[PDB]
Amino acid sequence: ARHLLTEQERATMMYYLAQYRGGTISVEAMVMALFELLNTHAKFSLLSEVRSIISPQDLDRFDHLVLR
Amino acid sequence: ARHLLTEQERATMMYYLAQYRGGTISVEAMVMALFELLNTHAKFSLLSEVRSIISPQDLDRFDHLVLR
Repeated sequence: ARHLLTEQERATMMYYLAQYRGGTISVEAMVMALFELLNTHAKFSLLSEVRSIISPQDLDRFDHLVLR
Repeated sequence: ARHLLTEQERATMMYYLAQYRGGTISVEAMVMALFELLNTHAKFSLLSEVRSIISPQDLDRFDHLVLR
């Protein structure tokens, strides 16, 4: 599950690192793409893991804050 | 090394989750603190791991973009 999530994001990181090392994208473009990727990982871990210990009356507030 | 980094951040996450579940902090305050924590983890992984495959002429540009 999480390892399959990790593998998909590492394959995406590698796609951007390869474009960078191949000289098709700039270092700035590459760093911004990695940050976008890591931000999606952060939001997804909060929704799939941290959410489990949130009190039921706060579940709606938590989901909107995490996604927005 | 990385496991000692992981343990320190998990102890910080637990501090905020405990304050939340104890009712001392709001769900919003807790989510914003977790996001700050995860953002520092993202920036630190880019500087300690991704940096290793950056071309030497881009190392200065990479460090400033990651930190700023």
